[PDB]
Amino acid sequence: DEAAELMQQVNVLKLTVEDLEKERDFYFGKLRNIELICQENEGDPVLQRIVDILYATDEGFVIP
Amino acid sequence: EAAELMQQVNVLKLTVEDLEKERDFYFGKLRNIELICQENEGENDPVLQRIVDILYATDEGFVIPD
Amino acid sequence: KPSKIPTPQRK
Amino acid sequence: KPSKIPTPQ
Repeated sequence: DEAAELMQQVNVLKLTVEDLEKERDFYFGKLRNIELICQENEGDPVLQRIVDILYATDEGFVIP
Repeated sequence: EAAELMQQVNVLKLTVEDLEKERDFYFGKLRNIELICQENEGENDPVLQRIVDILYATDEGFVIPD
Repeated sequence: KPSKIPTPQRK
Repeated sequence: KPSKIPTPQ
């Protein structure tokens, strides 16, 4: 009853986690590829602003 | 019983929020890059053009917004 | 102006 | 060389 429907919610959440990681990997991947182009063309105010974008940090994030 | 599965729900729900946060962080970096690109579509640099290609590339289960 | 960055499709 | 894009944890 309740244990049936919590197992149901647990399952649903496991799918949401997978979907978000899929979404997140997609976006991180784009950012690496962009970082890649940038770390080939070191030496221009624009691409350095793009690198400034990539490297901006917020609470809960660390530059590796 | 209920307390055990609810423990899993509680933990999973916060994971979902950590992941949304993390996705919003990366997705915002790309929106900013895409602003910088749109904002220099007059300069005609193919290097920024290389970056727009990457921005707009799709994959499995990802579509152009319309 | 509107973003064209691929997002997840609906199910 | 490496990546320097911020990541969680």
